[PDB]
Amino acid sequence: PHRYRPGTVALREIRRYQKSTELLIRKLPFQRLVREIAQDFKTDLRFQSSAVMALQEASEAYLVGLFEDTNLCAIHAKRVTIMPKDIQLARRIRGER
Amino acid sequence: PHRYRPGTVALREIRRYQKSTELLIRKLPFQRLVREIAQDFKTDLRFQSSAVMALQEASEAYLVGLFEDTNLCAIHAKRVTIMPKDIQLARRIRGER
Amino acid sequence: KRHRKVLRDNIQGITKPAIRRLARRGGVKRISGLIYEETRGVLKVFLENVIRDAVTYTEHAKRKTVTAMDVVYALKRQGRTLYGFGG
Amino acid sequence: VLRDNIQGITKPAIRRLARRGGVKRISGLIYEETRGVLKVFLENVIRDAVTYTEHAKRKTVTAMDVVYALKRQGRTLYGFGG
Amino acid sequence: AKTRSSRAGLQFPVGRVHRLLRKGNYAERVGAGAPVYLAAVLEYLTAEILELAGNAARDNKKTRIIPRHLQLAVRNDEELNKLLGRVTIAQGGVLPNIQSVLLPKK
Amino acid sequence: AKTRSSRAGLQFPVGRVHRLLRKGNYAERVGAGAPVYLAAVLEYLTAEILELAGNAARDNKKTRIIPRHLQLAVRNDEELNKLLGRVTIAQGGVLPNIQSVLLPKK
Amino acid sequence: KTRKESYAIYVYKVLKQVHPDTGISSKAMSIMNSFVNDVFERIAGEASRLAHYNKRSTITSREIQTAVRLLLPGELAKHAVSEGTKAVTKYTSAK
Amino acid sequence: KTRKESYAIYVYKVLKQVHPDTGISSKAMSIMNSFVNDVFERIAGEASRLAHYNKRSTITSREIQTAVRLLLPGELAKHAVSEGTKAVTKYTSAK
DNA sequence: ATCAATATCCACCTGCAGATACTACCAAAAGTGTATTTGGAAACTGCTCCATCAAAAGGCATGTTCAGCTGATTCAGCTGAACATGCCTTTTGATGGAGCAGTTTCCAAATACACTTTTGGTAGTATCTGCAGGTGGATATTGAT
DNA sequence: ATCAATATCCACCTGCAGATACTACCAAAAGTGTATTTGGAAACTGCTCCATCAAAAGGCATGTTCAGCTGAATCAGCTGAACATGCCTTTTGATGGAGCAGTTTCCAAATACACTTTTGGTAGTATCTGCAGGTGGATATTGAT
Ligand SMILES: [Mg+2]
Repeated sequence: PHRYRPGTVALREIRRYQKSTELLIRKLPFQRLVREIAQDFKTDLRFQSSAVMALQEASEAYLVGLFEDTNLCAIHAKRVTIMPKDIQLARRIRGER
Repeated sequence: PHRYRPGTVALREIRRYQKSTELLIRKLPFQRLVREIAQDFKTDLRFQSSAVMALQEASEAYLVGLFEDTNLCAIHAKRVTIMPKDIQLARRIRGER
Repeated sequence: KRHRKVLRDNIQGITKPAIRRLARRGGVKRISGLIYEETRGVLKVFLENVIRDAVTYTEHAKRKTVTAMDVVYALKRQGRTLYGFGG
Repeated sequence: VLRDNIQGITKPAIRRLARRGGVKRISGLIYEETRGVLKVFLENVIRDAVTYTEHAKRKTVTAMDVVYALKRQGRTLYGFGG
Repeated sequence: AKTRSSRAGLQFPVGRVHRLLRKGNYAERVGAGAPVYLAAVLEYLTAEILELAGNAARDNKKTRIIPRHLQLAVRNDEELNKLLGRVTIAQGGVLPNIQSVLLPKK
Repeated sequence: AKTRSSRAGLQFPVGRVHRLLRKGNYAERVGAGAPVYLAAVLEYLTAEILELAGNAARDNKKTRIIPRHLQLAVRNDEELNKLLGRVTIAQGGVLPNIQSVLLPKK
Repeated sequence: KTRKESYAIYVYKVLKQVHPDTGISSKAMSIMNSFVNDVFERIAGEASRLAHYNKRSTITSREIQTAVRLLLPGELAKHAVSEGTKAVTKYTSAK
Repeated sequence: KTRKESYAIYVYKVLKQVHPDTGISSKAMSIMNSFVNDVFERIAGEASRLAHYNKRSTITSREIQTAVRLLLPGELAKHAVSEGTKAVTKYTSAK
């Protein structure tokens, strides 16, 4: 059988996902998370479906940009693997923590 | 002939300067640099004394904080010496780049 | 309504592969095993902050429905302006 | 002995700032780098300040011109009016 | 019976802009040239984005500009990128960009 | 002849705040309680900072509050620090803080 | 010659309640004044947006309240809200 | 029956001017509408502040002009200023 | 461990820079009395939002295997810290000199107001067409050897 | 280099979701001429701002010297990628029911606006005093041996 070397498929996935624009998180699970978090603030809330979609677009755009920053931090440390300490450094320098 | 180990005086200066609040750039050279830069936007300009001061306060507070982030970046790469790449990384994550 | 469903642990609905895709879009080649829980936590904070402001707008308007506009205004307040949903 | 105004921001003063920022050890290249950053900082802020001056039809940059410039640059300063 | 738009040589609606300036309570009074100047700026900006966006459409063999095209236009252009540095375009994706060290070999 | 500030039991000028709200173009009309409410909130926050700032002067063997004390008060308190997270207090300096890896090996 | 308005007296009164034997430097007062002005502007600006979002012509204490909740951190918001409602209550029940 | 204005017909005219055989999806148009509203509020906001700062009660084309110089980056600012000036001048002599 | 060089700590003293305190106006508060303007309260009609269930349609979860990355170790070379000696720039402070902000007072142009008429832009209903998604077969990239 | 498994490519086909095409009110532009109001304009005057130089006051540049940091090299332990397999969960497209937005028309409560009296807040000006900065002497830190 044929096997790609570690990192080859990963680079493939980078090109593919950088080329496209669809949401990468599943519609329903994300919806549940929204409803749960919101419910904890206020019971008996409804959501315009486009309110949920706006949250998803915002959330995914935040996370993709955080990973770019995180990646930069890993590479700064002369690694190619992102770690929680990379996310934390990004968020600290961003003024989020 | 008594001699202090590298970094001992450095640490001492950290404590000293973190303790005080005086501006750390000499007023006059800062004033020239302000006026020089202003001159490219409008010629024959005058400056309230407090305007220069405001600019210095803001600049020095800016640079001090950038050195904090810079320092964190150097420590992230397991160093204790700040380098341009540390400044560059801090400014990139800040969105200044 | 016959009853009402209990929502718990929905953060785990944000799967490892979905998180991997977002990293990929973010240009990430290699991912440590701990990233997934860290990201879940970061996403949870993000959503809490935005939903809290969105819901505050909803309540101020005396509605029970969170509108796209509530979310857009919430996003705007937090310096995360979104285009494509009405503002 | 000419020497450009930027160089007036001396090694020891940059060293002092680093110190207040808790920096122990400093590479020789930092000094030039810092001057560059300070210049970009000052450009952005001064530009907006002067734009305020011009608008007010003045020939003097006021503290308030600067304060307003810093505000809109996301660098609100307290203690100089406003 | 002439529109102020056509008087100014503009496609963007001056009447509209004057009105929105009033309802936004930006000041007590709105001068007559304010909405004319602003409508021109708005029109200029949208022409600049539409130009580059249409080009991105074209580079992708498309007739219809979609959000990805608007995103390519903005992010590939230094000044539009800064103007919109803190804005998210829904369904825009990102620019293809892989860091050097991540590529294989030496 | 009795002030709205005394009516509301406040040190902060309800009259001035009302005026400042009108002449701020924040909306066409300003309700009666708004400046009362707003004034209270401003007074409150002032007392919060002045308290901690006072305490800071105290700890430093001083009776007159200077910018340094306002800095120490603000940056030592999580909430004030966040509220003022993008503000620079002239002549405030910074909190003493050295990263532990920079400490010499005890 | 022109009058330069400042929150300084009120700040000073509040200092006296909170710390009766404590004074304040010129600069520290200037900072406190900036602080009041800033917070004023932020609260008002947010209240302004609320009214506009909801097609209302008036800024009522309700807008100020929601504004405070949007701007202030958790515990600071809570107390500010109570101080505000308190002040409004005392003022309404005033003959 | 509920009514809602957008800048869409104007965006479409302008589109037709620069790319005669190019269309635009409704979501792309929605982003274009957002963009215009966004830049409208930023310019008007800066103009608002600018007036206040100078104790003026009028927002004139000069305020918009300065707001544009404050808001836009270098080359876009330069060109927007032309088109604004140009339009104002034409509007004055056309009337 | 000892011994000493230098940094740091505390107490006490003192004049003056920078506080607080006392005063004489007056712009802007509060008072007083109509003049609009507002945004619940009730009462509609009427969608979107929610809930469910079935089928369809795909992505997720888990185990296995090993490539190659991370982080520890150790090392030497170079670079940045320390500090002496040595010069020159910044700080200070009249001076006083003058420029230009900021003060006041003017009126003519431009803005708000109001009404009456005339659009342009929007919501309703009914044809057109980019392209998403499928498929084909030609060719590129990757990795074994 | 060759050889083969698998990904990628580009181009064409096709029905259909999402465009663009024609249409009929009406909220909102435009027009037109009373009536207000602003903010340039012009002429001031008085603080601050620039310059000078005088003083002293002081900080910074340069050279040498070596501690110890950063980066290269080497390597093992093991994490994280690739991919096979089995099956749940999300997606999609129904339906129907209620729960709540959103449109409209009432007036009572509230805020504007104008005008008249009565301060509280400010600038000027005159006292008071916290504490910066200096001095001395005790002990702590650091670094050498
Ligand atoms: Mg719950």
